[PDB]
Amino acid sequence: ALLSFERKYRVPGGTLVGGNLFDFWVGPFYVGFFGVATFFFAALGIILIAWSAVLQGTWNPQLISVYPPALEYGLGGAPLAKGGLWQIITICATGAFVSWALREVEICRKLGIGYHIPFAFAFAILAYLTLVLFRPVMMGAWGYAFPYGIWTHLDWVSNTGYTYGNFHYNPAHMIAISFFFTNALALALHGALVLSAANPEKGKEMRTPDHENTFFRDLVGYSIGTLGIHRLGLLLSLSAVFFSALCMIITGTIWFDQWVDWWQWWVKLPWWANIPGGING
Amino acid sequence: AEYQNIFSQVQVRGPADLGMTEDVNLANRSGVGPFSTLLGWFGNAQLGPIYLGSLGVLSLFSGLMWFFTIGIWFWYQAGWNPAVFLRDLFFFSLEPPAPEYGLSFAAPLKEGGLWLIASFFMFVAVWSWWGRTYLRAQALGMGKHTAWAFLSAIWLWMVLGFIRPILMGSWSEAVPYGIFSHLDWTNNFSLVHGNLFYNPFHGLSIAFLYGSALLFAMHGATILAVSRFGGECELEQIADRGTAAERAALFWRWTMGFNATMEGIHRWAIWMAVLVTLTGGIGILLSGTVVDNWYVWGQNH
Amino acid sequence: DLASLAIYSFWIFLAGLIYYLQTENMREGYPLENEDGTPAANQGPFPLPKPKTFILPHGRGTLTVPGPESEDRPIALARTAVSEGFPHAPTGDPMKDGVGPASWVARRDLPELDGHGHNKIKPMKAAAGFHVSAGKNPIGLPVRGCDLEIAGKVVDIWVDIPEQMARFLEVELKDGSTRLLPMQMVKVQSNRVHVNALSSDLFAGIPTIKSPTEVTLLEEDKICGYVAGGLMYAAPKRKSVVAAML
Ligand code: BCL
Ligand code: BCL
Ligand code: BCL
Ligand SMILES: CC[C@H]1c2cc3[nH]c4c(c3C)C(=O)[C@H](C(=O)OC)c4c3nc(cc4[nH]c(cc(n2)[C@@H]1C)c(C(C)=O)c4C)[C@@H](C)[C@@H]3CCC(=O)OC/C=C(\C)CCC[C@@H](C)CCC[C@@H](C)CCCC(C)C
Ligand SMILES: COC(C)(C)C/C=C/C(C)=C/C=C/C(C)=C/C=C/C(C)=C\C=C\C=C(C)\C=C\C=C(/C)CC/C=C(\C)CCC=C(C)C
Ligand SMILES: CCCCCCCCCCCC[N+](C)(C)[O-]
Ligand SMILES: [Fe+2]
Repeated sequence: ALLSFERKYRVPGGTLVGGNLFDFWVGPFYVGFFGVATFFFAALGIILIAWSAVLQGTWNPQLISVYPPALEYGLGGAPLAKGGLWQIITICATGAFVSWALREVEICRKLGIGYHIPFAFAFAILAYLTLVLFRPVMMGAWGYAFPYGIWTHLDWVSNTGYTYGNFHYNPAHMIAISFFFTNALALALHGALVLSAANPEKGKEMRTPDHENTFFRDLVGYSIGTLGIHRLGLLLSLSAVFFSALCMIITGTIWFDQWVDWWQWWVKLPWWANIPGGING
Repeated sequence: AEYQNIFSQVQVRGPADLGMTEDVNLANRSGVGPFSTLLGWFGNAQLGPIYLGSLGVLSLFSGLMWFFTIGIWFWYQAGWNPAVFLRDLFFFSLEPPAPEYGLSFAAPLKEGGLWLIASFFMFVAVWSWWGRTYLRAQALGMGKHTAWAFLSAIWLWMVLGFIRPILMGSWSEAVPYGIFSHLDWTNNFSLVHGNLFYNPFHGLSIAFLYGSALLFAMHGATILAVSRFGGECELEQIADRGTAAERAALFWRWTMGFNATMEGIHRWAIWMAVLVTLTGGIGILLSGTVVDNWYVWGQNH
Repeated sequence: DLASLAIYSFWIFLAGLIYYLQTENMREGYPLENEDGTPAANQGPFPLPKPKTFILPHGRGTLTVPGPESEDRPIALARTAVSEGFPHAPTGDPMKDGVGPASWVARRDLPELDGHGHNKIKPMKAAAGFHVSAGKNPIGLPVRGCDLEIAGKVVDIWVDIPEQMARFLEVELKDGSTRLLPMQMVKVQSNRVHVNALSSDLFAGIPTIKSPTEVTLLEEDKICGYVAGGLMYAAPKRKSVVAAML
């Protein structure tokens, strides 16, 4: 089944691998070489997860958890039921995430659009990879990575954060948070404007981009503009994730203590670190 | 290499745009501000004009009053020493009255009074601004979508410093005005309520907070990927679908099996964002009024 | 327990929200069809929404969605397999037939007006007060195609007034006529504007505009669809990254 305006788009081409071998769709989904590579990685990864569930002894989605190799194993392999599965599953996730992006690119080529989407996605893959691959490696142990489990990974965040006191003090973390909040704010604002313009008060003609600009200027004295707002939304969310990866990649590699202490560099600045009074005086 | 439309290649500038008039009282609209070639690389280069009626004046006034009330306290906490003011800027905090004072306004200025005063200004500033987001839309005959979405944010804000503190019986529950202190408060709030990760509404709020970053990255990337067809002209693409809207829709359909419409995607967007503080506001409001420990609560659910 | 009653109610709400949301995003492209253009058996769990009517600005009309598919022109593609799910090959030249990456929609053949009723897009020549305020001014530069051949020169910038944004580049061809090139499909360089999407020999075929001072939505689409189509259909004519660095 196609959208009423789709047929003209389902033409051959755009694939990056295997010419027209996998160039086709299954229902609404496009397959392509990476379509199968994804299904392969996804299934094998899901299979190994269900397997770990078996070895763990439970089918409860709430309880199933796959931990990485204990710190003891450092950066080598480990018994499938004690670090190895997580290791193969991680590869299966990476392969599946990368294959998902590469699949997107082919789709981009077939439709003739820009590659922004898979490019943006890559940041997510890079964030995940930062937690699961890069930080662990720099720290010398897959043990430092998080566990695949609905709650265990939340426990992982809690315990990892509290390892440095209140993680709120990680400056990279703050910037990241600002980006996430600013983003949601931008998203609400953006979605609201387009809608307020497309859906004026009952009975009126659709508002125009001029009304959009006018509304925001009247309100805030500025309008970033349609192109800008999307550029912003993309920049905001991609920056959030980028600073998330950053806030983590440095935690445990170049900064080990309580983050709150980091801020002492500013308080201790030679020209006021000793003035009595205030909070730190 | 190809150009990914992240920054404009060439900037163009026409005369200052005074915008639409509709039912707007032009007498309350300032003149155009300056043009930023800086901003211009990313979005419009034009600053202003801004509309400032009475509500707007009341809002900026209260807002500044709130800000300054915190500022004077900060300066007081600094001993009026600019050097100390700057080094401990993030450490200063205007805290609310202790539990002893309950929901009374008897707290001595230096011990909850200023905070109460600052909060009153902030209260007025925010609500008057909300009315403004409504009235500015009304003057242009637009939907109140912004006003409504703003409420969702206001909801979390009101719950944190007004609604919940009242329900709890004291201003001491409210959030302090300080960079770090308000962070300490957040952490503390989790600690005192049995870890907020076990709060279902905190988990949701995060799903939507991640989802907003996920969706805007998607939407923004999409639009930019079809801007070569004028996809940014969304209102236009809504009224008269173009290959831009079709290719955007098909990319997602072929990728994840379903898609949106030029107008519908913004509905997904507004809810994704609005749900953030909506669920979150509920999460917080329930904390300490109905649930003292989310871990505990979680055990029976 | 309130918390419980709350989280319970929320999921109902969320499911309904998603439902509502999903149905709203079916105001276009639905009902689904089989590759042969007939109603597809499966239409999905969500039913088409109640129609809504958009009162268009400046009596340009109304848009009622969902409604009957506006696309009825001929699609120059032929099935490549009896079973559903396969590509449909171009029967002629996809670039010219307007299919594949070069598809275009039969949008309204009028230029878009701004809030004040003036063509939203104008050539700078005709945009009072508009000028290049930053960045290399593209005007006057020679336009090079992926074949690394000159296909013309930039004679003007078409500006989106409301957004004070450059939308197209007006490129004069060898024959003296001009074509609009999407701004986001050209790379303004120091000594020339490069168009990777098209080769010199394809510029002539870029759909032309009726009036030299305005462009309509239908024309825009036709111009954009065509220029994008080049990425795929001009591949043989396009030069390598190494050839371009010479
Ligand atoms: C007590 C706990 C600590 C704390 C400890 C930590 C730790 C520890 C970490 C964070 C991290 C983050 N913290 Mg913190 N944090 C605290 C309090 C806060 C507060 C707040 C209100 O107080 C806020 C707003 C934040 C905000 C954040 C975010 C910036 C960041 C997580 C987003 C991210 O990186 O995504 C990145 C994106 C991804 C991980 C997604 C990858 C998705 C993959 C590519 C695709 C999945 C496909 C899927 C499997 C298929 C599904 C099937 C389909 C649905 C069909 N923290 C407290 C103080 N925080 C994290 C960070 O920076 O991470 C880098 C982090 O590690
Ligand atoms: C750096 C940030 C931390 C982190 C911090 C948190 C915190 C803090 C919270 C979550 C929560 C969630 N996390 Mg997490 N999370 C991390 C990395 C991941 C990864 C991954 C491959 O990297 C995945 C798939 C998830 C997935 C999830 C969801 C199950 C859950 C809420 C959905 C959401 O926020 O969607 C954002 C995305 C969308 C809305 C799009 C659709 C995504 C769907 C909903 C996710 C399906 C996940 C799926 C069940 C995993 C199984 C896949 C199968 C094996 C194939 N997290 C890293 C380690 N996560 C929330 C929760 O309730 O946890 C219990 C929560 O509070
Ligand atoms: C140790 C700390 C606890 C914790 C304690 C809390 C608490 C406590 C809260 C959150 C809340 C949130 N947490 Mg938490 N949180 C933790 C860990 C996390 C992690 C993680 C580890 O990854 C993540 C991703 C999150 C994520 C989140 C967000 C979903 C949510 C905040 C939305 C928001 O910022 O609205 C920000 C928006 C507002 C506050 C709206 C109000 C803004 C007003 C209207 C405007 C004021 C303007 C003002 C006058 C200044 C003007 C500025 C000038 C114009 C420039 N938390 C840890 C476990 N978290 C909040 C929530 O709702 O939870 C359910 C909350 O209250
Ligand atoms: C980079 C910035 C933001 C962003 C962008 C982004 N995400 C994206 C994209 C983009 C641009 C896509 O194009 C792509 C998409 O197609 O969405 C519809 C996607 C996507 N983002 C997703 C999720 C997601 N994104 C997130 C975040 C973000 N995405 C950022 C905020 C989050 C979180 C935690 O915040 C999540 C959960 C997917 C829905 C989708 C990518 C789908 C995909 O890759 O499918 C291939 C694989 C499978 C179907 C199965 C893999 C199964 C196993 C191999 C592994 C699983 C094991 C383990 C790793 C999971 C552990 C889970 C526990 C922690 C609960
Ligand atoms: C004057 O000094 C110079 C330098 C100019 C300026 C210096 C100013 C400075 C340094 C200002 C710093 C301000 C800061 C750091 C503010 C930080 C705020 C933060 C970090 C968080 C805010 C959280 C606040 C919330 C959640 C507030 C909620 C408030 C309400 C819900 C309203 C409550 C109202 C009450 C109790 C009053 C009751 C009144 C009635 C009857 C309605
Ligand atoms: C606690 C406040 C909750 C506010 C929820 C508002 C969501 C905004 C929804 C936008 C759609 C508006 N509407 C009525 C015009 O359709
Ligand atoms: Fe948009």
